[PDB]
Amino acid sequence: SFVGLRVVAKWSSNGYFYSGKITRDVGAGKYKLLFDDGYECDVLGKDILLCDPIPLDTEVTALSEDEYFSAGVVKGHRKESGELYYSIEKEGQRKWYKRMAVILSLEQGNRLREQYGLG
Amino acid sequence: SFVGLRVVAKWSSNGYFYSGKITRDVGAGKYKLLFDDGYECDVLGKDILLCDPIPLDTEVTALSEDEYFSAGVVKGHRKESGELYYSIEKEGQRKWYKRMAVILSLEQGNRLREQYGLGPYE
Ligand SMILES: CCCC(=O)c1ccc(N2CCN(CC)CC2)c(F)c1
Ligand SMILES: CCCC(=O)c1ccc(N2CCN(CC)CC2)c(F)c1
Repeated sequence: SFVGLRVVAKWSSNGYFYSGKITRDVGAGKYKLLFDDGYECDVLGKDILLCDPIPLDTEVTALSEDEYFSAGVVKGHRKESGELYYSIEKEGQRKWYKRMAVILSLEQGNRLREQYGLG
Repeated sequence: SFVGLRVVAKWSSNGYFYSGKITRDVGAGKYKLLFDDGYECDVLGKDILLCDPIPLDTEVTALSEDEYFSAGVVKGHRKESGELYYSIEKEGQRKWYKRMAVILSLEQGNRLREQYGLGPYE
């Protein structure tokens, strides 16, 4: 099944896609998610990307203390104490971001559906 | 030490206060905060509430697929497998929320500063 797999899944409240894992196959195209931000809810399979890690050169939306969710490009990956960080380039400068600080806008997630969508 | 203590701290980027733990004294009256949502950053001690659990009868803000950042009042606490859940009352009805799903609006957190503030300058 898809239970236990890492995904980037749309939260329909605002349309962005967020990293997490599928915890249950509910049936009829519905899955239960545990997002990395701790949120738990059901998400439809058509809005789940089976994409992990987010690939190098993907356009993403990333949070830091100086940037409230602005666009950047993935230029690296690092695991430290089992946790994934992304190196994201914005206006020619790079910083490391925790997995939960890297999301996809609706347009950015849509770009990945054909290749990575469940479905 | 404050390292390891559970707190509820204002995040200046959007004004709400969120649950987490102090992980480091970074000096300058600031502490590193690992929020329960997984985010890490430095926060002024003056903006940290030493408040755990969030007390009964506190007005809070809850998030679920049925409650969109809605105001409610803490009417219960439950610990199961070491995890804390809150029972929040709104319009006479109560639902259980996990810890990350209960936050404080700017006003809701501001209310608690005098009583629960870390108080780095006392
Ligand atoms: C109005 C309160 C502050 C605010 O703007 C806000 C808080 C939490 C949010 N969530 C991220 C997605 N996650 C689910 C993956 C749930 C929590 C969010 F989208 C916005
Ligand atoms: C751009 C869409 C909005 C959104 O996805 C979002 C995600 C995480 C947020 N934060 C909540 C507080 N947390 C602890 C301080 C940091 C993360 C938030 F306020 C909003």
